[PDB]
Amino acid sequence: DVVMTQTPLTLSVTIGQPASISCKSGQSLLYSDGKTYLNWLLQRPGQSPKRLIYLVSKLDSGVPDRFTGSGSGTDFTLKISRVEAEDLGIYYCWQGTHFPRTFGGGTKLEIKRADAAPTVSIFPPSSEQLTSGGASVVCFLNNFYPKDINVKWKIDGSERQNGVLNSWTDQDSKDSTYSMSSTLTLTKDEYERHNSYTCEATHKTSTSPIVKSFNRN
Amino acid sequence: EVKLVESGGGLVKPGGSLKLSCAASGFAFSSYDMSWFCQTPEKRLEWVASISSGGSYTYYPDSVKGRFTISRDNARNTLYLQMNSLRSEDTALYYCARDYDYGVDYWGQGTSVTVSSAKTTPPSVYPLAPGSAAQTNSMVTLGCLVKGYFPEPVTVTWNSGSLSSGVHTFPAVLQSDLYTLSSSVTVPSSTWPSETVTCNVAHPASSTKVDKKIVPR
Repeated sequence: DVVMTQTPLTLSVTIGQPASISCKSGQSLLYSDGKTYLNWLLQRPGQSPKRLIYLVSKLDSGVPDRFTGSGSGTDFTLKISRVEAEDLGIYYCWQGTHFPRTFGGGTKLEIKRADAAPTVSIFPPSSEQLTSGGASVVCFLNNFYPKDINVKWKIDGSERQNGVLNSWTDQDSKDSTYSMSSTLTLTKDEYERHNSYTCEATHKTSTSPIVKSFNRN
Repeated sequence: EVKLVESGGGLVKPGGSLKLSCAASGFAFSSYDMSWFCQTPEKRLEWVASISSGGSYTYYPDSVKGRFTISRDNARNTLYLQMNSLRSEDTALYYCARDYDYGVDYWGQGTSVTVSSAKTTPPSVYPLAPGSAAQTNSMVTLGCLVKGYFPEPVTVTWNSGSLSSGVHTFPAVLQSDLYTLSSSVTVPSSTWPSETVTCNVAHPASSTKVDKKIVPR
């Protein structure tokens, strides 16, 4: 199968500014009929893929001409002359010249906005859940930007990475922020052998860590 | 006009069978070559199968050759994908797509397929109320932890949908071969707890709906 390589994996762009994405194929995409079947598409979060470009440079009619495609042979580029809010999502190149059809891995486009601090909240295990014999401590870190953030759990002052699971939302299409939940899961017995539980975050918006903590008594 | 609506997705055991359908409308179905593609949980896109306008020619990549059959009923404007010998690596969102303009021009909405021997299990739903120690107070954040269900999806709403803003519902994660998700909602410290806040959780696979009122600790 023909390998399709996209650069960069990630773009971060302010509204009104240009961007471009590179697609390189392992073999020439020129077919024996003289056409080059190289295609671009956008998948916005929660939506179905949308055609952007076909035959290297041909523009889908639902797409504005701030998008253009170029290239030949093995090298192609998607250019956006000025990025708008709705451009949020994952861009893919794909080839129809060689059997099987194959896709690039995708380039995720994030919209830059002004820094925003996370709102951090910590929650002890509910009474209910303790009765199952399990215990989850939940931390929400909501509406922050940029996405770069480091979240640590400390039990009686000591770091713990075991039993931690994190889940991130997609960038909000309304305010351009991210949110994440970090959940620390113990057995009830393990939970009950410690006193102090902390959710600690580091982000560029504050000169010191954001700390949210409880003792349980 | 161009509309493509897949159905038939669901949970299937490894080695089992499922038949997907795609209902087409708004265009002369029988004049176009049609294809199936899928998007994996890691957001990779892959081509699955293609069929000629008249149904005579079928094409399959090696990943599915011998296991999947694509067919169409031009009398009923409907495309099908018969899937046999299913494996866990076939878990994906399957899309039908119209082949036209030297590529693909329209994609469907997708139908979700999970291949697993794990059984359908309804969720446990636990309230997330703040620890008995507080502070901050213009706004208070509350949540529900929706733990130990399978398969996807669940839906979460707060006060039956009256609420919407201030809510974040995070993508599920896998934990002990079952899904766990969290949802936060943020409200004025005045309206809670003097006014009631309830998360409503639907898990259509187990035909289950849970309301959990959040009460103070």
